[PDB]
Amino acid sequence: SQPSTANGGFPSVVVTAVTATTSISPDIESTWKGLLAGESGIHALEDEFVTKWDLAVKIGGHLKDPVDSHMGRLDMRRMSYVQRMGKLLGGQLWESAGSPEVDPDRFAVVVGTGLGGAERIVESYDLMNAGGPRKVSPLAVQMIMPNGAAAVIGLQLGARAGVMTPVSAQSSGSEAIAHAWRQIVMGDADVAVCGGVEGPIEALPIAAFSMMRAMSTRNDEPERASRPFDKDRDGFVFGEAGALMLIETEEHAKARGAKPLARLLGAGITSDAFHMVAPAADGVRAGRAMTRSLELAGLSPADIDHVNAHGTATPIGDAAEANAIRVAGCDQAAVYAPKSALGHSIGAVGALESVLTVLTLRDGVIPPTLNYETPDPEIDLDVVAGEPRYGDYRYAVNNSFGFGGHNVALAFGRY
Amino acid sequence: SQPSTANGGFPSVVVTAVTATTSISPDIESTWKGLLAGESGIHALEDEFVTKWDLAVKIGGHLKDPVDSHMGRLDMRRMSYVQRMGKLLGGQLWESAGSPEVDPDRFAVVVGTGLGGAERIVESYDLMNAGGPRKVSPLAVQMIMPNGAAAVIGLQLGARAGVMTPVSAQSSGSEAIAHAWRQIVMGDADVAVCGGVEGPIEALPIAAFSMMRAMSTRNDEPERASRPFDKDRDGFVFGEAGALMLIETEEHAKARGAKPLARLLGAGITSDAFHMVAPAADGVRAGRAMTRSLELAGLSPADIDHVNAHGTATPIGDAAEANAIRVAGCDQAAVYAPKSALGHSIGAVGALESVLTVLTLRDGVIPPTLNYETPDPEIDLDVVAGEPRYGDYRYAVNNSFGFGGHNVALAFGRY
Ligand SMILES: CCCCCCCCCCCCCCCC(=O)O[C@H](COC(=O)CCCCCCCC[C@H](C)CCCCCCCC)COP(=O)(O)O
Ligand SMILES: CCCCCCCCCCCCCCCC(=O)O[C@H](COC(=O)CCCCCCCC[C@H](C)CCCCCCCC)COP(=O)(O)O
Ligand SMILES: C=C/C(C)=C/[C@@]1(C)SC(=O)C(CCCCN=[N+]=[N-])=C1O
Ligand SMILES: C=C/C(C)=C/[C@@]1(C)SC(=O)C(CCCCN=[N+]=[N-])=C1O
Ligand SMILES: [K+]
Ligand SMILES: [K+]
Repeated sequence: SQPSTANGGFPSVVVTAVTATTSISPDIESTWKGLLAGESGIHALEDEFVTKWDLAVKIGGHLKDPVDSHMGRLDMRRMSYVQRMGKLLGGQLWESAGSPEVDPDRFAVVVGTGLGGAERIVESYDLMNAGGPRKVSPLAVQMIMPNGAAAVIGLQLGARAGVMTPVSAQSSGSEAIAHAWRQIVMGDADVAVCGGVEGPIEALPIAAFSMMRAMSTRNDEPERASRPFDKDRDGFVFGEAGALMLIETEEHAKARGAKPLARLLGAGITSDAFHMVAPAADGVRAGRAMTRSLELAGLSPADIDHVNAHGTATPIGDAAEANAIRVAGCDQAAVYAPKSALGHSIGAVGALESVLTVLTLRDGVIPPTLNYETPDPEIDLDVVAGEPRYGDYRYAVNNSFGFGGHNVALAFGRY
Repeated sequence: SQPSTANGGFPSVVVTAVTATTSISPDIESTWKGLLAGESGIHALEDEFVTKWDLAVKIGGHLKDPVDSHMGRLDMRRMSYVQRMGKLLGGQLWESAGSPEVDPDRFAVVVGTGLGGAERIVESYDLMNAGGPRKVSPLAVQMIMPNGAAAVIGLQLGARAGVMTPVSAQSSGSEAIAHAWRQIVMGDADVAVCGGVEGPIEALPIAAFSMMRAMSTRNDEPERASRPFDKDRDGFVFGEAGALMLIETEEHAKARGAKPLARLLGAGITSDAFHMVAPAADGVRAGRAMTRSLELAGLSPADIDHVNAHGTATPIGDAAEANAIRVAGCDQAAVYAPKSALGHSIGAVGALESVLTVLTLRDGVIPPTLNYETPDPEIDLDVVAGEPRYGDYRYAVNNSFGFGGHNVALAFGRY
């Protein structure tokens, strides 16, 4: 029989610190308390750009505390936005972990993002068109490259056991934590900072996603717009975020006196080979990512108390995910869809939701899924709604999926 | 004692097909013959953009056979360039493999790239500036996303065991092969298509890299410009490429009667935590990636016959790599630097050089490193030059490094 976390074939990996910035709060513990209290981060957008272009979408969640309020003159000129978010969160995470001195040669970083420093592409383009090739910054390459945010964090914190950036669109932040877990269990690292970062809401990203016709335009009631698993859902809402966690072997954590928040037990990654921007309706490969995380953890489907759904509030996305949860045998788990309150942050969002899954285990509580008002018969799931649901949750799976047909499931356990 | 390939703790993984397009030829077997004969793909750039912008760099290698001569007009509008390259190479590779019918649920794709569909970002930007948000293509997101090429190949070939895109700048194409090897040995796939693709030489990328002051400007003698490990080297030269290989367990290859070209034995990934765009002068972490690939292969450095150097021909880059090769105990091996003839293709280049490494082992021959005329005493390496060198090569390491401080080494063996 093959190695699992349960049979001791893989070393035990624990989560020992988490950090996130969201549309509710810069403080992840305050985001968590706000979720439990039924708070939404989704508001009318007041940006000039909305009026300038008369955008059909006029709602979204900007960060409560803008990243650039924390950035000095040189950081504004030498990093792209996702790099600035990565530096800010990396520093916060390391402080939260008690600023440990670790062996850099056993310390990895794995941070996903959906796109990278794209604003610096269009700035460089305009600069060159206006003034020629000598107007392009010598730092343009290193700001633009999508591994840029990960590399910033690796340099900031001193990681020498690998710095990796997987990109898989809306699953990138979960996929990064999966690859960090693989790097540890394969013996290449003992500690890893991992998660996802993403840019802010801006006109051109809203335009591009709007022409796919999958965004909510419930502009008169922003907080009611994101309705994952609800019968009247009508597309997703942007909500800014970035999120990192620190994971390490249990023996490394114990040696330094760190108190684990949860266990990261297993990771499954599959793909649909179905359609570029629609999930397979049958949920089969997505369900197999969940199953694979269980096999690696040493769990059975009946052990899973909780699923943190990718739950984007698109009609076809939530339906496919409900089928995937059935395929995995996890459809008696209690389900939360955090995008109901925090919206969608693309490359960051699977990291953010993995951090929420950790807090559910730590605190034995699931926040209500907002806007869940009319159960949908196609979606036969136990969606937590109305008020928090408390329980002694032992094991949970966090789901994330991405354009391209990427499926990533992470299996966490209570510590 | 940890698993290794030699001790059977990992399954045997073989390379069973390769495909590449380069500045010398669209046909990898012709490229290889051309390399052996001392041919270079690097010429004067005749593009009008060179004179338009008066670019300081007026040399490079465009593909001998442009991707778009093979593309229908629908793909020209609805795929990014790296997606079109991935479709072209993925189809060619599958035909070369005998178009096998594999279990899709055991078939993964891992393809790296330095940036993704970035020309569609500037196009969407211009369209919106000119005509408003409803002029953005409904296909823009799926063309732009940097996972787009890997996803096109996953859908084209039917890969359901995961589609991954590692981004690590100039090491992405080797990093992809490392991750595909890890995925098979961890039991998540039995067969994988892997490698790297990258865009073409164009004015803005030239401007951006040239402003970093590390490119060769030997414009009057284009084929003499790229001189890795030469005492008179004066920086790197772009040479377009894309490359993919098919790897699978030896059992899977034997069952379908595929003849292997080589063995993929081990992979090591580390990071410098030194500087964003200069390698660590000591070569210590880069050397450790080499050592890690040997630990996983079950080899010692005294086993290594051949190193395929990253060898970009920058003064500091080649010096650091020579130190790395010493740190790893690999400095008695025969060294080849293919960028001397094919130039640098960023995200594709490590995949291309992995394919060349396979060919060396298959054919018992190393091509000459072009332009290698004056040995540099700080480089005390056995650089192959003048003539191809025939030998009974059994084990080789392919090196690739990337902005960010990424180090990737792959250990290959003769079949
Ligand atoms: C939760 C939101 C998620 C959206 C994610 C989209 C990806 C974001 C990409 C990076 C955005 C960074 C923006 C930071 C700087 C900033 O904001 O600068 C504004 C001025 O606008 C700009 O420069 C806009 C620049 C546009 C850059 C190109 C965007 C291309 C978007 C694509 C066409 C569509 C999205 C593709 C996603 C692919 C991957 C995921 C499937 C304030 O200027 P000022 O006050 O400082 O003067
Ligand atoms: C081996 C070279 C490697 C360099 C690659 C660098 C990155 C590649 C990025 C993608 C490039 C794809 C270009 C394909 C389309 C094409 O060819 O269109 C031309 C017309 O020009 C354009 O639209 C070019 C517009 C440029 C797009 C933005 C590029 C941004 C470059 C960054 C500012 C600098 C490089 C960043 C690298 C980061 C990652 C690696 C560290 C023919 O047009 P036509 O004859 O069909 O009319
Ligand atoms: C293969 C396509 C997939 C998995 C599509 C999904 C379900 S994954 C996902 O995040 C969405 C929501 C729409 C796009 C959200 N993007 N943003 N932000 C989907 O429709
Ligand atoms: C951390 C920085 C590193 C590894 C830089 C290296 C050695 S990696 C690499 O390919 C180069 C050459 C310069 C850039 C070439 N890029 N392109 N094309 C370097 O200088
Ligand atoms: K989730
Ligand atoms: K190489």
